[PDB]
Amino acid sequence: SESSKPCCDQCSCTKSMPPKCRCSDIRNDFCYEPCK
Amino acid sequence: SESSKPCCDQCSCTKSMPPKCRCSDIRNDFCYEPCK
Amino acid sequence: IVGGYTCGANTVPYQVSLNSGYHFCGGSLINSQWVVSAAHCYKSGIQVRLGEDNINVVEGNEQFISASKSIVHPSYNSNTLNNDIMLIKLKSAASLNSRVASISLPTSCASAGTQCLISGWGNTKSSGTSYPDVLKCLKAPILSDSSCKSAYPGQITSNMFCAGYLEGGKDSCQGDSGGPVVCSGKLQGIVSWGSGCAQKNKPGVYTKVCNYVSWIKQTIASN
Amino acid sequence: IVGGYTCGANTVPYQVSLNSGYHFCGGSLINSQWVVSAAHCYKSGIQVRLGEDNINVVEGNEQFISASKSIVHPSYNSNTLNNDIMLIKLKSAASLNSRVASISLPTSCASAGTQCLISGWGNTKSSGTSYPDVLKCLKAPILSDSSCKSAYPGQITSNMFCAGYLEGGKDSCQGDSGGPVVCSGKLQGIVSWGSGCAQKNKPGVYTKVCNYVSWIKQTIASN
Repeated sequence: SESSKPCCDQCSCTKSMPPKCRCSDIRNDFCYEPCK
Repeated sequence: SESSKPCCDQCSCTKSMPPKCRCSDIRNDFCYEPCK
Repeated sequence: IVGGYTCGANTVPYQVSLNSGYHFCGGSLINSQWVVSAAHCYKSGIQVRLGEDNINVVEGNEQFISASKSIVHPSYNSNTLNNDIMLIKLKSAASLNSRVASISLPTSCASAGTQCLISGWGNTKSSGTSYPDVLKCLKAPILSDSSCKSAYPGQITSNMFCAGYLEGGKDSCQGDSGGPVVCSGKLQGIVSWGSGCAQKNKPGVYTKVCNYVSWIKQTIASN
Repeated sequence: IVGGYTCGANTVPYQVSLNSGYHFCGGSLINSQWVVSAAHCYKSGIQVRLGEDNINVVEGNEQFISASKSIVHPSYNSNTLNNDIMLIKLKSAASLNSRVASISLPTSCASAGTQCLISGWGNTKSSGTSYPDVLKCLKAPILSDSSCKSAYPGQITSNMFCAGYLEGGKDSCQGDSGGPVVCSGKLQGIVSWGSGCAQKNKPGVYTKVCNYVSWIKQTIASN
């Protein structure tokens, strides 16, 4: 495990209030949910 | 409602078997889950 | 292909089938030792399948040849699918005939409104799973980057093009990838992505091969 | 800012606070009627706040001026944050002094390894919510696009730059956005994004303003 690997280990947000976050992955908020 | 608006109305996949799908959004598979 | 028609036995001789034990992608014979597919189609121990029509029955014109080498574009972006091009090297040298023929590389980029031919063994229903054993084809023009730009905002890069119908019913689908998009008899696209299959305002996204002819040419000549 | 220090009252006179009823973003006074922020920071009925130190207590050097016009970059990509630049026009004309001073526009792009100053009223803990009322600052160099390219694969576009520590502990954070990244006394960046705050191998992403000086210059001169 690198960067605590993918599975929504790509929630690159903005530094605004509140931010806008986009997940990368492939197959306020976000982040953990999921993996496998 | 346009394109049945966002909320994981951005699951642009590839046409491979099985595809690789990425959601756009901001805040096998994927697609519906969520909205608000 | 969704909304297509059955090409006919070897009506498309450059069409190649990639099998890792099951068909997973299409490809293009650009010459006799080399095949072009999409970079997102890379796997290990790939078998190239030439002179294919019924991909579930040995009909007699087939040439099944395993790859010795596979090269993904150096600037291939799995997050944006930008530079979705891969080159596959056959162990052997295929036999070029009636039904086994290579495709011509582009010398200028086709303009919006040019009719091309798309084809493959991918899904025929925008909805559900229902995979032809036969090779299905489709004719669709090259849309404006302006309208490709409106369909998929912020995803169209300078190395992509939309071909299809903003209307739907006709389009490439899952299993078509890596496959040829030919126009005026030269390969101009590679079945890349889209957002579903034959959905309205969601036309298919292809690889602008015209941007890669030097890379191809170069690479094919050194390996 | 995480891992920073308190600048001091007007140590950063070009620093501006955007309030839509609460501070939500930073900005930069590039002249007296105009402010540069990030395009992702756009809202309606924005109030620009000049000569700010304690953003929760009226200290006396403040100039609160509402925007009359806001212009987002024409090629601003909310999906990739590419071209994250916005220009804000004050209703009035700010009074330029000791503590209220504008920033100089870049004439050449700073190279990797140049030390710059970052600052804002955003979050101080990579973890949790804990918002200073005071203006916090940070000094971090401009990293290689090579290493910015390795941190965030496939997301670094030609209009962005990473400044920071691959190590973490020091970085911009939520509420810092739109804020100045200054280096050698000219504005070179705009606090854009990152993947968390002061996380290892996750340095901050900024807007390469040097790519926008003509747009700015142009625009400021026509509106």
